[PDB]
Parts: sequence; structure tokens; C-alpha cells
Amino acid sequence: GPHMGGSMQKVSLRVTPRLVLEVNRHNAICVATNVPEFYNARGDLNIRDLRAHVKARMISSQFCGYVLVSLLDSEDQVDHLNIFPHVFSERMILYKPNNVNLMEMCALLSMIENAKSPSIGLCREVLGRLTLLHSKCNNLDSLFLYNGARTLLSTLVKYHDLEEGPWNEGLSLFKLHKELKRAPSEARDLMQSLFLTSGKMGCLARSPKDYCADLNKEEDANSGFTFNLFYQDSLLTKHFQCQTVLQTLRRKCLGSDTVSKII
Repeated sequence: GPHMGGSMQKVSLRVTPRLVLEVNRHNAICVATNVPEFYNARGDLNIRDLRAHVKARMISSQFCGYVLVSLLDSEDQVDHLNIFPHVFSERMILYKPNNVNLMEMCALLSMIENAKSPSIGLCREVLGRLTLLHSKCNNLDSLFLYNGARTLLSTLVKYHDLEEGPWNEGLSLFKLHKELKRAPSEARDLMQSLFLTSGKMGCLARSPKDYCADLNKEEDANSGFTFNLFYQDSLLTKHFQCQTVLQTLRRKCLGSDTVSKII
């Protein structure tokens, strides 16, 4: 809570890294992509191929870092963001740590967010790998990334009823989002309007990829840059439908400001 003497103990201001994608550039093209599914049908994690992927990224001439945004739990309304655009822009960074272990933690965050059908086995495997990686870094960035991944995993475990523990409560508004679906209709609609339909970041697009294509068309005739986005629709990637999010993503992925430390 915000530590206000007890009345707001369920209001969470916890900061979690979100919307994590790999950014690559060559020629005048820039692409933001989710990390691939380095696991089998049972959710056994393919550490060998994951590690090889991250090592390839660190030495690649195309790799620009991981794009991510730090969001407060109360800002994250599943498919709407309660945050002003100028605040959101400052929260989004292009992160390129010179450390394979921190890069692997970022890759796992992307994998968590983009998992289509996560299982409890996958969530436990990923958590175990993150615990090991954090134990090898033991710095403030790895703590932030470990805590964030645990929060996101916990959100999936709760939302999808994967446990019939190491989990926290997850993002608080995801719990409300699930619970309201079964509330009586009039109360459901009012509480969704009150607590889960922020307008501060504007309208949502049916097709993020077509919206990004239209952003490219504006400068096509003048040989402008091309930006494209690839991600997997899931509980944790709904914010890529926000048009202002996509405009900010495009600007940040094409911009020059890379940081090597988060905290």
C-alpha cells in the first residue's frame, strides 16, 4: 500500500516491468518482437535454446535491447491504462544491459507475457530459472526483474486457476477484472466503468499490426523508417491495442536513448 495509516492497504503502487519485447534494427527497418516459446508441450523450459538465443542477441549487430515500461499496479487495468501519456512515455525505456543473465531475465519476462496457454508447470519452471538468474546477479536490476516476473506469473496462476506457494496476489486489477465477469449486470457494468475503463491513454485498435502499418505509410513516400510489431495476444499483452501505446513504442524503438541500468 501507499503507507497512509491503514485506510488504503489494498491499493498497490508496486512497480512491474511490462510490455517486454526484443528490438532489432537494420537498414531503415525496426522490429519489436516477443521472445519465442522456448518450452515444450508439458511446460519444460528449454534452457539450452533460451540461453543460446540470448547469447546470440548480445553479440548480434541488429540487437538494440529490450523495450519495456515500468507500470504501477493501480495503473494496469488489463486492457486500459490509468496513466497520462506524458508519464507513460517517461516510463518506457530501451534496456540493453551488458550482462547475459539480466538479458535472459528480460527474455523470460517477454516469454511470460506472450505465453498463449500457460500451464502451472511452465510457471514453476520459469520461476525456478529466474530465481537462479537472480542468485547469480544479486543486484537491483535483477531484484526488480525477479519481483516483476513473480508478479506476472502470479497474475496468470490466479487468473487462469492454474493451481488446484511461491506466488503473490499478482496485479490487483486483474483479480477485479476476473471477479466482475460474474457480478450481476448493472453492478458489473458500473464497477467496470469506475475501475477498469480509464480513458487517459485513449482508444484501442482492432489490429495493432495494421495500426503500425498505417503509421509507416505516412512517411513511405519520403523513405521514412519502417517500424513493425510482432507479439502474441494474451491476458498480459492487451495494452498493445492502445493506439497511444503503439505511437510511443514506435518513437522509443526508433529513438537513440538506450540505458544499461534500470534502477
